[PDB]
Amino acid sequence: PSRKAKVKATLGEFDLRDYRNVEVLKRFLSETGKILPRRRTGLSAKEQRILAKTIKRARILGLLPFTEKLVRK
Amino acid sequence: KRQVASGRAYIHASYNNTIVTITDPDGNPITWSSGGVIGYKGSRKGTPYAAQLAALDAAKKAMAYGMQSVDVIVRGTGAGREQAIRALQASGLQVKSIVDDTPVPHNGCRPKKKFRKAS
Amino acid sequence: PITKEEKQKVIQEFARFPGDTGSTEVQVALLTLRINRLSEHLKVHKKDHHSHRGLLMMVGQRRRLLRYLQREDPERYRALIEKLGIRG
Amino acid sequence: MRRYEVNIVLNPNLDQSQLALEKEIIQRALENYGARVEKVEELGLRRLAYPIAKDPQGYFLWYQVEMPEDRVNDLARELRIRDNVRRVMVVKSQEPFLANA
RNA sequence: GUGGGAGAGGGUGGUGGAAUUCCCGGAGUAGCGGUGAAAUGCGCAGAUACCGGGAGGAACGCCGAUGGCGAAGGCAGCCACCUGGUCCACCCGUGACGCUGAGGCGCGAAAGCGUGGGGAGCAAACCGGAUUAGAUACCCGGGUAGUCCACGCCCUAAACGAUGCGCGCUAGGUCUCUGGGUCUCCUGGGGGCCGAAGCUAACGCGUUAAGCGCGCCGCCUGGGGAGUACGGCCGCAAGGC
Ligand SMILES: [K+]
Ligand SMILES: [K+]
Ligand SMILES: [Mg+2]
Ligand SMILES: [Mg+2]
Ligand SMILES: [Mg+2]
Ligand SMILES: [Mg+2]
Ligand SMILES: [Mg+2]
Ligand SMILES: [Mg+2]
Ligand SMILES: [Mg+2]
Ligand SMILES: [Mg+2]
Ligand SMILES: [Mg+2]
Ligand SMILES: [Mg+2]
Ligand SMILES: [Mg+2]
Ligand SMILES: [Mg+2]
Ligand SMILES: [Mg+2]
Ligand SMILES: [Mg+2]
Ligand SMILES: [Mg+2]
Ligand SMILES: [Mg+2]
Ligand SMILES: [Mg+2]
Ligand SMILES: [Mg+2]
Ligand SMILES: [Mg+2]
Ligand SMILES: [Mg+2]
Ligand SMILES: [Mg+2]
Ligand SMILES: [Mg+2]
Ligand SMILES: [Mg+2]
Ligand SMILES: [Mg+2]
Ligand SMILES: [Mg+2]
Ligand SMILES: [Mg+2]
Ligand SMILES: [Mg+2]
Ligand SMILES: [Mg+2]
Ligand SMILES: [Mg+2]
Repeated sequence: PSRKAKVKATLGEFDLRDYRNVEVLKRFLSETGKILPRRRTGLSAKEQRILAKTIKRARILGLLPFTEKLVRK
Repeated sequence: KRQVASGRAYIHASYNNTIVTITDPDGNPITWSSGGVIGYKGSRKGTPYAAQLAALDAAKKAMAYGMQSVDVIVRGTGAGREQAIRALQASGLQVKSIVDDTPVPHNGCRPKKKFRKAS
Repeated sequence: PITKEEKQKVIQEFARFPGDTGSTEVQVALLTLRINRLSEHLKVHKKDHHSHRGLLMMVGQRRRLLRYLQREDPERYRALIEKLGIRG
Repeated sequence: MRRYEVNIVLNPNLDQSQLALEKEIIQRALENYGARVEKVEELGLRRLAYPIAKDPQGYFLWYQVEMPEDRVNDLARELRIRDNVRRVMVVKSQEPFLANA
């Protein structure tokens, strides 16, 4: 499921290798701090593989969440 | 002997029991309740009905302190989690927000054989 | 590691003539460079076996090339050995 | 001589004098390890996704330098000696890899 | 050789967050835990549940796959350094320098051994609670070696694709990872599935052969006795060949 929208088609042309950019990268994380799978991100093998790295980088810098609390329920 | 009137409700639900801690906005416990606080003893503590009784008991104990609105935090998977939520829904308390905080490791520690085939 | 200028230096050093890249002398020279550097890396880091395999392979290659060289031209072989200080 | 990016996070509660002191120490230690500074970006204090050292926010610097490899780790270690310094991340530079082209 | 690429390939040093345990403090009180049901156990010397701080060890959630790398064993947080292999493009250099490989040498999961550290969680043995006709077990509560690190041994395995290595030749289709190009597609390298010819006792295999051939190595010759005895070599021992 979850075919409603994809993250790659949502935004424009952006650098995947830039870990300092929160606004772009936040879109690739889920409701929780988790990194969205391929079907959600719309990325490719290599792209996704790079995104993971730069996201983890940003996480170390305190820019991105490692995890979050889930609301609603 | 406080008069808080706004606070937090922590539901901790395992398959063996359901225990509810109601606290002030800083997280310090005011009252608490469990399957065993109510008359139940054995496996019957892990029951949804028992969770309803626990939630209601904790809630009335809280309203005795003058509690009105709470923020609910849920930890653990088990029967009676959603029934505790459902009881707190209208206990007379107003549930503001519900949140699942259930703690999960990044694969730190080796689980017991019962919980294995994982890490 | 090995930069471009070092490699070029030794290549132009051991060449049989200007323009020569892949003649036996140059190959033995390069292999000697890498072998020496790798052995230095393995004096420390004694626990790294996967690189040591690489070393074995390089040495084997060098030995085969030299064996071929002495089979063909003994003079160039004596020269190459005296120059690189291999075998003794 | 390789091109690296130095990331530094400081205490957001720092006044001007102590902050100027910290940046002075950073510059000094940078040049002491033989790093020429190609460029610098001061992003100021920003919000953190999780509290670092009990603080909800932090002061972000950025540097792009060219330095000898052998000294790199030491440089990082040096920057960690300061108490006011929170995070230091030294990253090898890379050509930007885009998407939707 | 030149230019370019992907990667959990290896070694050293750093560093991050989640969680568990213990300790300190706050708030709070009658149970918690656990099972099919229970009991042991822990808790008024204040536990469980909740908040804040500290200490310490081990493993890295999402990404993550039907994926990648490595000769195999095997390799997964992030950062840097040191280092091995490999692929493509150019068609530049050498000019058969090739293949295989008894013995030797090296590497070799887990368990195990030696000396010294470390020890959160887990846990052979063990100590208990249950279940049972019994229960030296399955289930529950504890728990030592060990699991972790350094150095040195040990040499095994369903060490498995149960398929030795290299080269040439013999329809395609479909999905996939990674290069290049006149980039819907074509052309290399790798991983999968269905299938031509053919092979096979069958199942199946089928350009990643188990097909057609060539070279070199290892191995088999009914079952039990038995991987036993004896001898030899290796090992501190267990034991291995
Ligand atoms: K075998
Ligand atoms: K002996
Ligand atoms: Mg129970
Ligand atoms: Mg495009
Ligand atoms: Mg690696
Ligand atoms: Mg306490
Ligand atoms: Mg008392
Ligand atoms: Mg300790
Ligand atoms: Mg391979
Ligand atoms: Mg395997
Ligand atoms: Mg390389
Ligand atoms: Mg030519
Ligand atoms: Mg010629
Ligand atoms: Mg051979
Ligand atoms: Mg071993
Ligand atoms: Mg071991
Ligand atoms: Mg030992
Ligand atoms: Mg047990
Ligand atoms: Mg235990
Ligand atoms: Mg002992
Ligand atoms: Mg297998
Ligand atoms: Mg195919
Ligand atoms: Mg193929
Ligand atoms: Mg292919
Ligand atoms: Mg047929
Ligand atoms: Mg087939
Ligand atoms: Mg017989
Ligand atoms: Mg017989
Ligand atoms: Mg037998
Ligand atoms: Mg045996
Ligand atoms: Mg055997």
